[PDB]
Amino acid sequence: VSLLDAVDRDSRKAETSAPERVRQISFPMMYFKEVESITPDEIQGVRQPGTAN
Amino acid sequence: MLTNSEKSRFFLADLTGEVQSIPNTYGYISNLGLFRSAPITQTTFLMDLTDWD
Repeated sequence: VSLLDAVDRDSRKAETSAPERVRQISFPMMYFKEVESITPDEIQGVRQPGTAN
Repeated sequence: MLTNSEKSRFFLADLTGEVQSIPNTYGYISNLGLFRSAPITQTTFLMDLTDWD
């Protein structure tokens, strides 16, 4: 918006406003991945850390 | 029955009992009962012999 400028009375004149604006946009996204595995060699004969036998 | 492995503090191994050896003791003559006990109160004892023809 903008301020109106005074104009003469007998001489009919006027003022008008400008139109509006529009745009558009886009977004990508991020991807994450993780992998893990279990093997029998991790269990065979391994003592429990907190206890004996 | 498990115990610590031969070369690691974190691994377990089993213990299969025990094997024992005992020396031989014959004791054959003692079982015949040939000898008769004869306790005495002193440190030496005497005996008498006799005969005729």
